[PDB]
Amino acid sequence: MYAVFQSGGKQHRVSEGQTVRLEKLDIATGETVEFAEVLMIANGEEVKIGVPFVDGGVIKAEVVAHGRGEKVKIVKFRRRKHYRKQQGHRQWFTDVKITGISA
Amino acid sequence: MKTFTAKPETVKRDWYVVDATGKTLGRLATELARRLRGKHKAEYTPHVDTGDYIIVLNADKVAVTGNKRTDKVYYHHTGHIGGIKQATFEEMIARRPERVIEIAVKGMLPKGPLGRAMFRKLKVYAGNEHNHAAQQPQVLDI
Amino acid sequence: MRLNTLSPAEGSKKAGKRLGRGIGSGLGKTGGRGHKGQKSRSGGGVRR
Amino acid sequence: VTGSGKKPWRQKGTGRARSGSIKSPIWRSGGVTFAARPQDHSQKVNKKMYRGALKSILSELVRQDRLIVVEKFSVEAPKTKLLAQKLKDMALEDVLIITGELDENLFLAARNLHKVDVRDATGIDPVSLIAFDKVVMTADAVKQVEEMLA
Amino acid sequence: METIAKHRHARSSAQKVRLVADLIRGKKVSQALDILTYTNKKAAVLVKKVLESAIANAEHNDGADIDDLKVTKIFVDEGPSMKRIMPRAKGRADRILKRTSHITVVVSDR
Amino acid sequence: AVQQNKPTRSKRGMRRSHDALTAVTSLSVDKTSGEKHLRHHITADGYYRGRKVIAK
Amino acid sequence: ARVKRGVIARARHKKILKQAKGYYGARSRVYRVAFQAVIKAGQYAYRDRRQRKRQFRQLWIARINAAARQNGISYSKFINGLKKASVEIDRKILADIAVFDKVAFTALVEKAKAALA
RNA sequence: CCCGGCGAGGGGAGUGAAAAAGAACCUGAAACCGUGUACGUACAAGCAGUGGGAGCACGCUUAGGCGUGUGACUGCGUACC
RNA sequence: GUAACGGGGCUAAACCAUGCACCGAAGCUGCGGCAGCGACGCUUAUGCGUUGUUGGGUAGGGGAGCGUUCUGUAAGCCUGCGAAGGUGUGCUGUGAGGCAUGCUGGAGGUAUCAGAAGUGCGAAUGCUGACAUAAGUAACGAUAAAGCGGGUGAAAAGCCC
Repeated sequence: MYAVFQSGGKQHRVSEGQTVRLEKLDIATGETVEFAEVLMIANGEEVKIGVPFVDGGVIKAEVVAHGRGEKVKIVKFRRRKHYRKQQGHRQWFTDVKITGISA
Repeated sequence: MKTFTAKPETVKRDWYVVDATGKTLGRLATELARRLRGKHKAEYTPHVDTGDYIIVLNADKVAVTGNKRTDKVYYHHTGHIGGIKQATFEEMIARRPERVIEIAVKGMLPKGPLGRAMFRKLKVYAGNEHNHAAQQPQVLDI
Repeated sequence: MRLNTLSPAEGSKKAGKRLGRGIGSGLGKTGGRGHKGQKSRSGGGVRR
Repeated sequence: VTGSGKKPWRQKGTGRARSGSIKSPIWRSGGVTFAARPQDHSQKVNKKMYRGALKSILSELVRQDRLIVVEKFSVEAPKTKLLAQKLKDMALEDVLIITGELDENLFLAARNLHKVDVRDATGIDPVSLIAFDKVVMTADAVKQVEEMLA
Repeated sequence: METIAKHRHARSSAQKVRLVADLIRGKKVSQALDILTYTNKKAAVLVKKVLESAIANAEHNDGADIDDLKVTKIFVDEGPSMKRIMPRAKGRADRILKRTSHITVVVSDR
Repeated sequence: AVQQNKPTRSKRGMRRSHDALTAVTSLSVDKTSGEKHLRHHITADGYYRGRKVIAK
Repeated sequence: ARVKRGVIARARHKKILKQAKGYYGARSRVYRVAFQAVIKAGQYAYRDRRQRKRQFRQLWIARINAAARQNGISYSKFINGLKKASVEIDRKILADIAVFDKVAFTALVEKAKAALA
């Protein structure tokens, strides 16, 4: 059974069995993550929603890796005006593995 | 952030025969184009359109409304000779009845590449030279 | 034991700015100093 | 370079390029374009600063526990084997030797090392003084280094 | 046993040789050497002595037969050049460049 | 009249797809000649359909 | 001293030309055309980081729109029904089950139709 | 020892630590023309790149939209000084 | 050459009147990562905490750093037990750069830091070198042309006899 949840301002789609990527936790591997900020549970058919991020039912997960991303480069440039500059960024993350969704 | 992502796999067409029932030229027309994109239904594809396989077969089930009997844009010409040549709304029905509906969906086609990617899914095969009854597709009235 | 291996105060190791080489510059290119003039090209003084 | 008399111009504006003298420095061997200089750089330093540097460096050799007095830092002969076997026995090789006296009997001896140096105590210069592992001197040189510093 | 024949400093350019060379490319040695014998072209005569030479040492020396060989590689690259003075209008003394090409035949077993 | 930019190597190879060099496009196996039979042509010993007709 | 220009252009070449692999023609082998190619790229790459989001949103709205028009009222009346029932952050990327089975949020849409014309 | 003029040029055999030291021999780029493999091109097209990406070879697909290389198709989009 | 609603299309899908909705930018905002610097808290040789406007940028100002050739410590130490150089990928840092490593390589190399410089090319209708290009395009040198037989010769559409 498929479901949608909130991790931060990043919004997250998931099924049962799925590995998903989210915003940095202080949490490390070997711990359990859970989101009760689940907005609905649906399969082919989206339910009726009275309160925002319904408190009924859970998404159980566990951390499987906390690390830091590899280095992408961002180029800042403007023609004719002779402007050229360069930046890097990596960003941290936490990967979670969904161990089950309620019914 | 990470999850399922849009693809050329998530695509649905199937075969439709559009037998309209006296619908006015443009309320047929804009629906034929719309479905030839798939905007009558879900896309989820930032790339080539999902479309449907559309046969037009009705040909002559068109009517008019307004003074667009003669004023309508179908004007065309060539560098070969000078002037303008023309065709009327009544001309376009009176010979090859397909033609009015065909160049109603023509002008809705996007850019260069995508408007061609749509075109290869549409079929008329000339006014009154039809053979698509041999398939018997999913019927459609409008 | 060592020699010439001193990391001195902030004035003895001074370099100011160098802008002449590399494309990414602020006085290397675009004339000498400004555009379509004397200091902006070869010259800049004749008299004191 | 030569080109005082010659130009690859002789009127042009039709043709190719806006360069027109053969002695130009951007040619392979016409010269160099970064400007020109002498690459030795004589520099004296002011007298209280120089002498007050040599005071810094002498304090440093003391904070590091390197200064020695010994009887007989030199033999009586130019012969390398007599000095070189006396300093090896005394565990005193690889040293900055400051002599208070200077002659050929010390300067032509102890030559059996790659690390051995001789300077005079009334002229001990700050580039010798900061290098080498230990400074051995004798009691006479130690006298004369003070006199160089005052 | 495997053989290289070259002819370096050969009178043709490599763009001009590749024309004939792709006609015999991968045809097997014995068949390729016949179709080329009955071509009455001077470029085709030029490659021929180098094709025959590749095959001829393989059937000898450290081996036998021809039918066991195949033409595994055949290529041409731009070698040196000789410069010549072409006659032209108003005494213009423009260069015309005579490209010598380095011609390589490889025969091997399959 | 001239150009605008230096040609690419894709350009050169496509232009030759229909303008490269061609020969006699093989020959047949023999039956009657001293040489190998040139397809539907007489040999230099002459025997094709019969006798030494060619002698040069 | 003389400097023969070194092993610094050798290291800079290997960086640029590596980023410039999969590029057509002279844009992989000629450093000038490469340098140019690399700049056009890094401009494209930073623009489409955002610009992807703007494009995908059109689709996210349009899968909601078809599903809702079969199930009653249209898309904009449905977002305002949802604003009325449950506030929400008003999700457009709301479901992957909007792409297949055009029946979804049907209870919410009938509610919305009653709440606005 | 093989092809050829008596030639041009190379290979094989044998030498040496090394011939990816073979005589212009030092290790060796790039422009420069061709081969070999992978994958792509017959409904298709704009600074040729980015975004999404069928697919196919290879990776126990990390089973978890995925990795490497390439890329139908297509959103969007005007080189650098 | 349709080709001012941008176009299809529209005679109500228009225009006008009233009003509502939605969508719609690196903006507004939340999330994760970070910059410099003010105010306050612990309170320091060295730091860390709360909070804050803030970070589109050329000319131009002012500071700092990298590596390259060379040097100084290099007087030492590693080395065919694989040094310089060449090159594909992976990692890593804001970036210049740096490092791991397969292939290549058969002797040289080394910081940190300070000092010297012919110091990074892609541009100056630049100088020199190798060598590419429209192209298998254009050219066939008073058409004192040439035939065919025999031959030199490894070979003869043009040669010699």
